[PDB]
Amino acid sequence: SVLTMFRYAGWLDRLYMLVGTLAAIIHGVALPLMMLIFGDMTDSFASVGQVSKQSTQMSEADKRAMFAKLEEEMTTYAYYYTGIGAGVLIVAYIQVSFWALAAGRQIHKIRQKFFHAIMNQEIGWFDVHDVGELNTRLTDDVSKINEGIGDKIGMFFQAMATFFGGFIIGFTRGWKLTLVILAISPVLGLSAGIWAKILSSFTDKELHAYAKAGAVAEEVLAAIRTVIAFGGQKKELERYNNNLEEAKRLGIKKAITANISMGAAFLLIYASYALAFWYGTSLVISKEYSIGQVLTVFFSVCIGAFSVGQASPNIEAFANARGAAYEVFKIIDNKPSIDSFSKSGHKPDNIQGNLEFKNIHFSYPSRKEVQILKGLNLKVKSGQTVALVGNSGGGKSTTVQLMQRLYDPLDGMVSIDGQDIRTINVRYLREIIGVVSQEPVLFATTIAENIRYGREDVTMDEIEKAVKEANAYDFIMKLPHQFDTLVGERGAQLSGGQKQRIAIARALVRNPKILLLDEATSALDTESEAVVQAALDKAREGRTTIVIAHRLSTVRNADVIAGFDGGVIVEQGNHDELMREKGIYFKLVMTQDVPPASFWRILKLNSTEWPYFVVGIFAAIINGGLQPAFSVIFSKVVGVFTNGGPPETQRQNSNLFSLLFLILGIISFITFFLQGFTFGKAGEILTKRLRYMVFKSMLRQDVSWFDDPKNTTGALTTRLANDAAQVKGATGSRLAVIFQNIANLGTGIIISLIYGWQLTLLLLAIVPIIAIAGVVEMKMLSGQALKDKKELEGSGKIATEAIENFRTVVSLTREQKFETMYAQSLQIPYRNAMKKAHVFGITFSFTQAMMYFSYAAAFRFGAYLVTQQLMTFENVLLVFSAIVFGAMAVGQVSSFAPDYAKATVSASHIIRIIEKTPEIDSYSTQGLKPNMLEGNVQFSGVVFNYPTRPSIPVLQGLSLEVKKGQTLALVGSSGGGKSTVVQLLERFYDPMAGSVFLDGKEIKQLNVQWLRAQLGIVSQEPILFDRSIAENIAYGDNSRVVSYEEIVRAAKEANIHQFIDSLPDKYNTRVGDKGTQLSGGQKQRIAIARALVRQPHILLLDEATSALDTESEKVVQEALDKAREGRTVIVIAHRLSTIQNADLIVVIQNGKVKEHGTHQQLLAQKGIYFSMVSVQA
Ligand SMILES: CC(C)CCC[C@@H](C)[C@H]1CC[C@H]2[C@@H]3CC=C4C[C@@H](OC(=O)CCC(=O)O)CC[C@]4(C)[C@H]3CC[C@]12C
Ligand SMILES: CC(C)CCC[C@@H](C)[C@H]1CC[C@H]2[C@@H]3CC=C4C[C@@H](OC(=O)CCC(=O)O)CC[C@]4(C)[C@H]3CC[C@]12C
Ligand SMILES: CC(C)CCC[C@@H](C)[C@H]1CC[C@H]2[C@@H]3CC=C4C[C@@H](OC(=O)CCC(=O)O)CC[C@]4(C)[C@H]3CC[C@]12C
Ligand SMILES: CC(C)CCC[C@@H](C)[C@H]1CC[C@H]2[C@@H]3CC=C4C[C@@H](OC(=O)CCC(=O)O)CC[C@]4(C)[C@H]3CC[C@]12C
Ligand SMILES: CC(C)CCC[C@@H](C)[C@H]1CC[C@H]2[C@@H]3CC=C4C[C@@H](OC(=O)CCC(=O)O)CC[C@]4(C)[C@H]3CC[C@]12C
Ligand SMILES: *SC[C@@H]1NC(=O)c2csc(n2)[C@H](C)NC(=O)c2csc(n2)[C@H](C)NC(=O)c2csc1n2
Ligand SMILES: Nc1ncnc2c1ncn2[C@@H]1O[C@H](COP(=O)(O)OP(=O)(O)OP(=O)(O)O)[C@@H](O)[C@H]1O
Ligand SMILES: Nc1ncnc2c1ncn2[C@@H]1O[C@H](COP(=O)(O)OP(=O)(O)OP(=O)(O)O)[C@@H](O)[C@H]1O
Ligand SMILES: [Mg+2]
Ligand SMILES: [Mg+2]
Repeated sequence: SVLTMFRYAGWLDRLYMLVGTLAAIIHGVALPLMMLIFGDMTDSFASVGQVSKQSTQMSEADKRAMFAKLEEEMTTYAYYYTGIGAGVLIVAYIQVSFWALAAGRQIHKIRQKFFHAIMNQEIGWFDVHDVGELNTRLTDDVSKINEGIGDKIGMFFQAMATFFGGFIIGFTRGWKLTLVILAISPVLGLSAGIWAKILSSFTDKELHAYAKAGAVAEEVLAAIRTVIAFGGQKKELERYNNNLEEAKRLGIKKAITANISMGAAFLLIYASYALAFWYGTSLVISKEYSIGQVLTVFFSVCIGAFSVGQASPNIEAFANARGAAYEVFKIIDNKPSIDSFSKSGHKPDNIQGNLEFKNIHFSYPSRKEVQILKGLNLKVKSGQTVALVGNSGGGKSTTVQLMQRLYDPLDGMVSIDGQDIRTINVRYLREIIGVVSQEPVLFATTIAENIRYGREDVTMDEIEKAVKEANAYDFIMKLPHQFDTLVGERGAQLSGGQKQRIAIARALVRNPKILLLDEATSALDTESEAVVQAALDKAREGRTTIVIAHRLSTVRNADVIAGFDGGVIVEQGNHDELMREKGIYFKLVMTQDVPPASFWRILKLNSTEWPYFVVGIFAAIINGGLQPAFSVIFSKVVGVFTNGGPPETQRQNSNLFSLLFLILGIISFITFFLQGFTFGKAGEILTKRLRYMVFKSMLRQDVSWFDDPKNTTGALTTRLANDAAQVKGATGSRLAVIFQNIANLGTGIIISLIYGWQLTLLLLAIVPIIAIAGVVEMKMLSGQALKDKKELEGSGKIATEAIENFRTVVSLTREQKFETMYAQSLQIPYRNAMKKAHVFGITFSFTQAMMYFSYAAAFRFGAYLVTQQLMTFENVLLVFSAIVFGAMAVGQVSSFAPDYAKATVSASHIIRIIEKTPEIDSYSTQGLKPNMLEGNVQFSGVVFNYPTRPSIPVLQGLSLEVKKGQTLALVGSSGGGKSTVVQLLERFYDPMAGSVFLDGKEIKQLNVQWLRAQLGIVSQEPILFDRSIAENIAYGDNSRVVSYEEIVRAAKEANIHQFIDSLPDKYNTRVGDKGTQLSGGQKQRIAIARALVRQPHILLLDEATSALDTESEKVVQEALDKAREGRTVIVIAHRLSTIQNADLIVVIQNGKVKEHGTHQQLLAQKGIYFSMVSVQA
């Protein structure tokens, strides 16, 4: 329906809308009512009040009185203008404030419930829809709903009230003439309706394009590190630019439709005027009407017609809001099958850990032609440990996901204590299960707050106990702020092992009955793995654990071990029995602040399209000056009309004025369309350019910039969209009409001046008082613009953090907590909106009241002028019309002050991002680019401290050397700085002391893009894009077009080609967001292929085999050994099997080197390396 919105009105918002509509009706009819009650000079309101001479014999006494009686009438009308002005003050304040309050409350509820619809969806829903658009929706569509259900509805109702009041006055003075002119009401209405429907469709398409553009920006900014490492800034900007172009085209179409609607309305009105004079000239010839009769009905219908003509932007805003309310309410109305918010379902008192998987058949929703499990059967007894082993992609993580009811199996049963889990309450089932995922993800908050996400009502003592069990106490105590040290998005400001241990503690603070641990020790060293294993063993008896580990040391002591082959368990049993059977387990085990000109400079960025601007200015001047010139030309029109010579022939011969009104309608159509279309196209080009430049500037910035807690994905994505939209809100047709109004005021100045100069001083006085309300509102609103921008950045941060990490939120049952945080983040903008409602209501009220007071003052001063014979009554009526139009112009400019307020704050910020220069500039062409590279990498006394934690020494005089054909093995404990070396070699940061040399040349002198071009890195937690497999390997070289054969060769070297070939759609298969749609090993192998397709001279691996099986690791090692010569390789490994083949191994701890040499040399001495290899054995 059209009215899907206003669903969350409630009684208070209904009462606001009803009383505001009543106030709008009263305010609209109050001007018709004045002329209805008082009509003796309403006939005079037809200018050139015909006196029919009578001045030949004016007694100067008969003349005298006449002027005194006329003065008395003007004074009475001035008093009534003052009274109507006070009434207008009250009713206009009510009309604006009530509608704004209702819109604000409804928008607050809409945002809250749209957030409580994304959190309610299933994981399968998230695996099919592009959820990277959703935040843009929350930032944009709702805002466009806010712009179409507030003040605009009241304004439209006021215009309608003026329309009906004017037509009621005509009916009183001429039923037939009014009925014929009213014949354009249905055609005008249908025109408005069709244009509104087209506007709604175009708005829906444009918002879809903007949502797609926001999704690219969400993916790229969340993966800026991969984007910078592989130099994909140009490609990621082209991807953004494509959706920017689509949105610009749709917006240009929107501008065309809206302005042709405006022009068509004005053309219809002017054609109706010509029809009115036609039929009235008939009524006069046939003698059934007088001239006064046709003039009055005209003045009465004209005001309402022009009010409706001016009401078109309100209809456009309503159409845009209804177009924006499509996807939001579509997502809201969607009801999941697995409802985590449902209260139904059994919550058994005594959950004994009896887990059964019976004939489990499952296929993922995104890839539903692939069978992952084919009659999986597995029984886990209370207090027992099952260890799931097998090849990568077999379905172990799928089984873990099915245990926590992330999906429902197509066939089979998952049961606890013999009870089917689809009948258990979803939330209750999930709280009794604690899960550590294959690649743990933290949240952008403190360590303690991250732990509290496992269980909200947790004390500091139990947090300490859990982090001691997780072997996390030591490093948390070591860095300052203790538990209050905030980590980055997804835990990026911690080492991989630290993040994994934090996740372990977060799962442990739940005291779960079912502990799922999927590769929970992949980022840990031998000591941390051993101590965490012992801590878990000390608590096994009370709970049941399902553990999946590619490190076969942990599964040695498991009570039962189950092997996956072909989607089923082929061998289940203990270690000794499986070794006796010599099955797949045996095979696995053997193979071992605000400048005020900011808007001016943003518009100066729009200088290329100056011809559009000049055409729009000319059109705005034409229509704005024709608005008051209407009174003058009708004065001349009235002149001849009233003049009667021959009775019938010449009166009908005066059809030239119907032609004049037709020409005026054509000119109005052309000028309104031109002005609006040119300004809207200029605004579309400007907003697209601003988004392009801001996104390019963000991709230019350093890694340290992205590590700033204020610069989070959600914050950045909100900042970009919000600044572009806020600047756009003060440009386009909104700007165009402003120029028109200036022209109007200018014309009002000249028409008065050529007709009477005494009344011009009244305009010169009343402009300041009608603009003081605007400037004081511009002030009040300017500071809360900054405040609301800062709060909306945090709201977007919370929303994006919840969306990008929805699986973690669902596993932790933290959807309600994130909803509470989102609601809290909305409170300050909500209260600011509620107070802005009253501020805008008072501003509009004061403006209209001073307009009416200006009319009263005009009538009184004109009475003085007429009494002293200084000026005539025809002149005081023409100029009074000029004063009315000038007051309108000043009032509308003052109403533009809120739009410009947001624009200037946003401009001062768009200008700054754009002019910001990073220290390590990746766009700079400067820098020495060596013609040859020999692969000699040296670190000399490198000292580095991370910008977000500058007081913690990370590397202290680190020195190392690696040459071509040599393999450097970085080993050591978690947090020692192994990944920091790789990040420094990529020049993500610059060390304060020491140097990094490439072939004897210090790396800060080399070109940054050139230096990164010869680096091929596999990261510790590899990130892929939601793009094809082939597109992901090809990101390994963005400079050239990578061929299909090269991609296939890289995949074969990465031992991933067979999976891609077997999978339907092959290399065109989309992986999901950050490799969600592939197993950890498959994702890591695709990352390896991405790094290898580049054929780098320097290959940096950061635990590149953590998620790989023994066979896959062997294949990758053989592939690397085949190409061992011809490049230099630096490997970070927690597995001694890969390390023992390295040419040289260095043990780095606390940023220093302790032991270095070959495997035999390190083994000879009983040092750290010997201790590690002995504890492993
Ligand atoms: C052309 C544009 C510029 C103005 C359109 C004016 C009317 C067509 C609209 C404006 C406000 C609307 C009203 C705003 C709110 C409501 C409450 C709404 O209530 C619900 O939808 C309740 C649903 C629920 O409780 O679940 C019913 C329609 C109604 C009366 C709407 C009827 C149609 C109205 C008068
Ligand atoms: C009682 C006197 C004083 C005024 C009478 C006015 C009517 C003759 C006019 C006013 C508004 C007009 C309506 C305004 C808009 C539309 C929608 C229009 O269809 C569309 O453009 C879209 C249809 C849709 O979206 O469903 C069809 C004509 C209609 C009903 C119009 C029919 C004629 C109406 C009722
Ligand atoms: C007719 C003349 C005499 C003017 C009458 C003015 C009233 C109609 C105004 C003035 C103060 C207004 C109130 C000022 C502030 C608020 C709080 C506001 O609360 C919110 O929705 C935000 C806070 C929250 O709920 O978190 C709701 C509207 C309300 C009651 C306003 C309702 C309309 C009021 C009573
Ligand atoms: C909307 C407002 C703030 C803009 C400016 C308003 C003035 C231009 C209005 C406000 C009150 C008006 C005055 C109200 C009453 C009088 C007294 C009146 O005095 C006489 O008749 C004097 C006769 C004599 O002694 O000769 C002359 C007009 C005047 C000054 C009016 C002139 C126009 C005034 C100054
Ligand atoms: C920035 C703020 C302070 C502006 C406030 C404006 C109002 C205080 C002014 C604007 C127009 C004024 C009115 C303009 C003209 C008249 C007619 C005037 O008539 C006479 O003086 C009649 C004398 C006679 O003939 O006996 C009486 C004051 C009055 C109502 C004025 C009352 C004060 C008003 C409402
Ligand atoms: S009807 C031709 C012309 N009026 C307009 O163009 C017009 C657009 S919007 C509008 N008038 C609003 C609804 N009018 C007023 O606010 C208003 C208050 S007093 C007044 N207009 C005086 C009586 N108008 C004129 O003298 C006049 C002559 S032509 C004209 N308006
Ligand atoms: N969300 C998903 N959508 C579609 N397919 C998926 C999804 N998640 C996993 N898959 C696919 O299901 C299969 C099994 O994946 P799963 O994560 O269960 O394997 P695994 O045994 O845990 O692997 P690994 O040892 O690499 O961690 C793979 O082919 C994988 O690509
Ligand atoms: N972006 C960052 N901001 C601040 N501190 C960081 C950041 N990244 C890492 N650190 C810190 O720097 C230290 C070294 O981390 P690093 O990632 O280099 O270790 P590592 O040897 O690779 O660890 P692991 O074996 O756990 O992967 C740790 O104390 C870590 O918390
Ligand atoms: Mg897995
Ligand atoms: Mg690391």
